[PDB]
Amino acid sequence: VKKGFRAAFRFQKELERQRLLRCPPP
Amino acid sequence: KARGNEYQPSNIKRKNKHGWVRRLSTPAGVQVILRRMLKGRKSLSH
Amino acid sequence: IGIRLTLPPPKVVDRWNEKRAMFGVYDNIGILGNFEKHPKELIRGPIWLRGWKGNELQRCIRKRKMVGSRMFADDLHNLNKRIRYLYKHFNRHGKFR
Amino acid sequence: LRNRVTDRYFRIQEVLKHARHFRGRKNRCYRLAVRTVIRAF
Amino acid sequence: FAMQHARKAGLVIPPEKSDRSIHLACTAGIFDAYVPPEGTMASQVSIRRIKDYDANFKIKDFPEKAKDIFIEAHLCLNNSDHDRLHTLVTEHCFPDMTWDIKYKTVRWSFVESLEPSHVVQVRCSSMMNQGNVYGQITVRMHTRQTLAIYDRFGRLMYGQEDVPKDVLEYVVFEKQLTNPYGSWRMHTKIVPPWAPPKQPILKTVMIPGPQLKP
Amino acid sequence: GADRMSKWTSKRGPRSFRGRKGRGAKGIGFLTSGWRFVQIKEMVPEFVVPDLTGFKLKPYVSYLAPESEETPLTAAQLFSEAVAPAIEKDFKDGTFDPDNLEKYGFEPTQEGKLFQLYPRNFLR
Amino acid sequence: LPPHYRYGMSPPGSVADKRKNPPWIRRRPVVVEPISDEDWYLFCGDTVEILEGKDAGKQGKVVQVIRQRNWVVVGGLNTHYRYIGKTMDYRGTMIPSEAPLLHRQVKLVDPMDRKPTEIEWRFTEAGERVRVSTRSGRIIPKPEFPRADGIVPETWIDGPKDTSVEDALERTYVPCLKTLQEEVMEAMGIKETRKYKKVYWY
Amino acid sequence: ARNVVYPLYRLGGPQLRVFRTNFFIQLVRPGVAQPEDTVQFRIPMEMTRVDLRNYLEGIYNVPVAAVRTRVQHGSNKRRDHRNVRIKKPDYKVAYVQLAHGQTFTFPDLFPEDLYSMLEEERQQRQSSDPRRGGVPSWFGL
Amino acid sequence: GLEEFFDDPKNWGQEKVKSGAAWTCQQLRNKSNEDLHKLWYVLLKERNMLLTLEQEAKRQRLPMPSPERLDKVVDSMDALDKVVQEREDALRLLQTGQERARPGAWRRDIFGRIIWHKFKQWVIPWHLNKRYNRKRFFALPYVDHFLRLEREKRARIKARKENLERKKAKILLKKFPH
RNA sequence: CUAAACCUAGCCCCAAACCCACUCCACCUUACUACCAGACAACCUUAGCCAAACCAUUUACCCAAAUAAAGUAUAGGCGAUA
RNA sequence: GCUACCUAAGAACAGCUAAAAGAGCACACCCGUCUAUGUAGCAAAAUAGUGGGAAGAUUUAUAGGUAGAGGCGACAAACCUA
RNA sequence: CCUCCGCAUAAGCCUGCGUCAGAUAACACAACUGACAAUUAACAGCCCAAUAUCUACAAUCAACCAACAAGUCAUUAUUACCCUCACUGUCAACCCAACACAGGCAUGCUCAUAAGGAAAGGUUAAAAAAAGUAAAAGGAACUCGGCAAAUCUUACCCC
Ligand SMILES: [Mg+2]
Ligand SMILES: [Mg+2]
Ligand SMILES: [Mg+2]
Ligand SMILES: [Mg+2]
Ligand SMILES: [Mg+2]
Ligand SMILES: [Mg+2]
Ligand SMILES: [Mg+2]
Ligand SMILES: [Mg+2]
Ligand SMILES: [Mg+2]
Ligand SMILES: [Mg+2]
Ligand SMILES: [Mg+2]
Ligand SMILES: [Mg+2]
Ligand SMILES: [Mg+2]
Ligand SMILES: [Mg+2]
Ligand SMILES: [Mg+2]
Ligand SMILES: [Mg+2]
Ligand SMILES: [Mg+2]
Ligand SMILES: [Mg+2]
Ligand SMILES: [Mg+2]
Ligand SMILES: [Mg+2]
Repeated sequence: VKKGFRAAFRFQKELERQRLLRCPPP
Repeated sequence: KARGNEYQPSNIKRKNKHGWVRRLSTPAGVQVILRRMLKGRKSLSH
Repeated sequence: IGIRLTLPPPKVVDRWNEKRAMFGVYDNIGILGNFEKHPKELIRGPIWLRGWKGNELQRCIRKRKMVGSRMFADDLHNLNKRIRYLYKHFNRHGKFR
Repeated sequence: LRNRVTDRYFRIQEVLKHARHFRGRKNRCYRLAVRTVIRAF
Repeated sequence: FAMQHARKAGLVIPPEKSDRSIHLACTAGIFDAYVPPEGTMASQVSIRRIKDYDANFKIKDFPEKAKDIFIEAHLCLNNSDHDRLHTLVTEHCFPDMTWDIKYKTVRWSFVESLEPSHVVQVRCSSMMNQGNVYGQITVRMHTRQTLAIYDRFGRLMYGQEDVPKDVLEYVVFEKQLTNPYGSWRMHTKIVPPWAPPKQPILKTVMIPGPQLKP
Repeated sequence: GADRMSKWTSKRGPRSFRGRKGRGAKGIGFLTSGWRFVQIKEMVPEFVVPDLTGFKLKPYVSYLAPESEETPLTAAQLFSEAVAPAIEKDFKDGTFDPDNLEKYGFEPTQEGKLFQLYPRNFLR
Repeated sequence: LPPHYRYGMSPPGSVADKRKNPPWIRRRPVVVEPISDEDWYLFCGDTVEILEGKDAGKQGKVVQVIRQRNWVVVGGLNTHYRYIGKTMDYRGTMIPSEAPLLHRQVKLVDPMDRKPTEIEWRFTEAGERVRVSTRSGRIIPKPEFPRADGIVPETWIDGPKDTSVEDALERTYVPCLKTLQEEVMEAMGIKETRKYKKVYWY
Repeated sequence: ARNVVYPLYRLGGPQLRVFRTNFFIQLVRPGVAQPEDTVQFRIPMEMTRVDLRNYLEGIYNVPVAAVRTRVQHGSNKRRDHRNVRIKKPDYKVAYVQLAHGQTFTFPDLFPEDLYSMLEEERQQRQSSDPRRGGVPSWFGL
Repeated sequence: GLEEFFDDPKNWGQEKVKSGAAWTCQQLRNKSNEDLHKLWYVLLKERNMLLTLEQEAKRQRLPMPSPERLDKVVDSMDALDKVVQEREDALRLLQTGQERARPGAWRRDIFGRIIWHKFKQWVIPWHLNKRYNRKRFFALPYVDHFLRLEREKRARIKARKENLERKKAKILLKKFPH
């Protein structure tokens, strides 16, 4: 694994964004 | 006429040309062995 | 892909330990310690650099002259090729001539 | 390796984000879009 | 075919011998089944034998907790809480209860109890069960409940939630006496033949006959 | 071409190597007079086999036997218990000296004995 | 065995263990707390208590113990469920399967008090090894255990291939100082007049 | 004995004698059918016939008529996951021709609870009737 | 004659055969000299019997009844060998004063590596023959340079492992408070 | 779906410390092969690429305290360079 | 260990003419004249046919020797592991 | 229906289509994986105690004749000389050519085989294309050239 966690943080924000668009709550 | 068939295997010739006793007898051949355990090969000779 | 899907574990940063609390101490031993010692002999490191700066060439020539007799044959051989390639490089290659 | 870009994923995605409507392999791959994205701009 | 294939395949092994032994919490099967009618000394010994292992033990109050464990264990099947059900139900009773309900939910409500649950007999194990003993109790139960099982897609397999119907069962409980943490848990059912069959299923089915080769 | 990892063996060579190599078998005789081999009983081993009658020992040991702490013998242990009593018997009763040490038993010179000790001739 | 070998539930050599750990697999190691036998105070069969994790606040007897990964096996405590029957057509009968527990997770118990108590590692002046408890001192004896070598030392019968205790312990040795090969010779009564001649060694 | 040096015998010398031999012999069942007298033995590669003859004659006290020697090559074709050659140990074989009329023949060796609760658990199991329709057979209703 | 190569027929077809404990080296010292000489041939006949079952078990593609019955005679026989050689080597040190019962000497081969070259078994002296003179028990001046090379590698291997266990000691010292 | 992801194995530089050899058998004949009459033995400048815009004199590569004197005395198709 | 040449001891060469042959025809065998095919091909030089030699300066197995500032060479500036 | 192939020795590889189970051009022949079995010496390798000494006269059916390239074989006197036949190779559809390669490969017998093999996966029967068969009349007018094919044919030049 390459060092760093800032990129992985903003990626989780992109993951949950896609999960929101895929299966949004009511 | 057709190449690839150069290697005509002969065990008595192999152990005479590239033999343990030959490389140890000649001073030049000694360099082949102790340069090899330096690398760490299992079969130091053939 | 280069990124990682899952996050890494949160690395705990101990800002108060033996090293960081006692960091920077005994650097001014000469200024207010009646100059009994210099701060250059304090640092722990190789013998070819204890309070001294040098480029790639300077550190190499200081190494072989000081500890080169103790260095390995392979490491010493790579050292001679290094300075020889870097001697000609700084002298012949580059701008400003 | 000591210093490596971690957000290469994002700086190309913003390029492809504008180039989603392109046809063929342009919207999918990167370098095909780089030639067309600046030309389209 | 397991031993024969091991011979032909060549996966020879020695007998697995180790100081460790697999400790169980329930005996498989039963010791004596109460043959019901068409509608003793050994019981009192088995009752007071349970008292020798746990002096604070009653019989008159057992049918109460039996029905209490009954309705709450089935309410756990509705909620699908496997953790509570495991401590309340034996390991022999779990697969026969919880296997077929996979890929489907279940609904089970308790209306009332027409007759009171009554102990039928009490049986007990011998000492030659892994140096342990296990007792068993049988209790008849005549109540009225509703049942409505819905499949993966939420359509009723059979039964209706609104109508209850009378039912008779002879529940079997058992408990581990060697340890003290053992508790009474549902084990098996006698399912006698003379009793009538339950309601059929609204759906129709077939069977494939003997596939006759050429 | 040929392999180096495989152990050298008689099988790989020609007729000469197939005959001269040998698979570790020890010598039994010599070969002269038109390849006429000649063994000798003096070189052939002779297994020394005792009688088993009146033999009550058995190969396996019962667990009822108690444990015994390890006491590996040595030169000091053997001499102080076996030959030492002979010393005090002669020291306290008669006279002796370094000469006539064969009375107690000693190895002055090995040549002249059948079973050599260093270099040992026997085996095991 | 290979380096960085993982000791699971089943022992080495078992079919389940070589399946889970073939020769080619190279998984991460485990950084277990180094505990030497000087400080180790947990043997099999002892009564031990648990107070956290799954099924916390109860007590059970140790079934076995493995010294490599510092795991304890308690019977009927911290038990999940698994099937063992054939999965082809039968569903598989359920059974309770035990789980490991770390040495720090588990705490020994006094037999008289039957409560979780700390442990101290002291010597009795009469010897040789003893385990003692915390603030209110009680000498904890060792539990006892059928070793794998002999299942019953007391209920043992001397078979035909087993020698009697008398024949085993009785001694007939004589410090004769004489060579082994020579001692056998006079026992046979055989003769040999030829002497071994000198030979060179280099 | 294997991996042990023997004494040199020159003319007029002592006789070689073994007291604690190290070789171990394998009486085995053969693959091909040999006659009734012939028996097979698998042994290390250092032994020969003359010492194996005195071996069987002395220790086991059986008369031996003759014996042949044979060597077999362990197949080195097997390869581990690292593609390294895996060789089986070679072994010497000896077909002993026994004495006048012993007529030896290899005898047969093997001619003839948790599983208790598991087996009975599978017979008390009831095959799901197709008329049931995959419904759980537990409930009364 | 040959039935002793197999156990009793009562044990044939049995899944677990009875077997006692193995021999202890201490009590083997306690026995006389002719006793263990007889016991060696007893364990020999026994060991051949157990190993006959091993090959026949692998041939029939089945396991043996008692696997640890095999090594019970193996660890008894070497222990018997341990007790024997413990008697003669103590005798050799008492009488002569040597440890190995095979003459040798530290010698430098052509590769410069010092090894305990054990003396071989010969009949004629070393100065008359021609084979032993070809072994060339000495190294040449150019070999000492190569001796330095593997000496460095031996230091590299030590420095790698010693630095490894140091880095190991650091990581759990970080994890565990101790 | 094919795939993707991980965090370890261990490695690199340092400092300190000088370092290695079954003692069951075999292993210089054809190494890993139990056993026979040979007179068979090492001591030698490194060179060249390259730089000098060619190339031919020449072009540091350590051998014994860090620094400083000092890039000084000096050498050199008195040129590069040393 | 291919090939160029050499060294020790060997092997092969049917049959028909001439009945002497570095003779003529022609198998095994050796070489590769000419044509086609193939060209990632069966093949890092082959297949089919037609051809030169085939008792000799012939062909060939086995073992040894000649090693690059060189060797070998019935000089093609050939051959010396594609 | 083919067989210019086959059998075996030497050389070479080393268990490489024997038994059992398994999965994986067709693989259920397995030549793939795991286990079991195996090739038994007379055949052939593995040799000779020393000193001194002898040894002009080919082979070719070896006789006549006939030569030249001048040739492949022998013992003797003395001393010493008790015992004995062990050890090793023995398989295969196999070797060198990156392959199950139309190639390379010595020796004895068979000269069409008592041995060993299968050119076609099935269909339709287009061109172009490769290897052959037959051809009216002409017979090199094609072509740099009778290249190729067919047939069985002469004479003259350069080197
Ligand atoms: Mg090649
Ligand atoms: Mg050749
Ligand atoms: Mg190779
Ligand atoms: Mg043989
Ligand atoms: Mg001819
Ligand atoms: Mg001619
Ligand atoms: Mg001709
Ligand atoms: Mg030529
Ligand atoms: Mg020319
Ligand atoms: Mg030219
Ligand atoms: Mg013969
Ligand atoms: Mg054969
Ligand atoms: Mg050829
Ligand atoms: Mg045929
Ligand atoms: Mg076709
Ligand atoms: Mg025409
Ligand atoms: Mg014309
Ligand atoms: Mg024209
Ligand atoms: Mg024309
Ligand atoms: Mg033509």
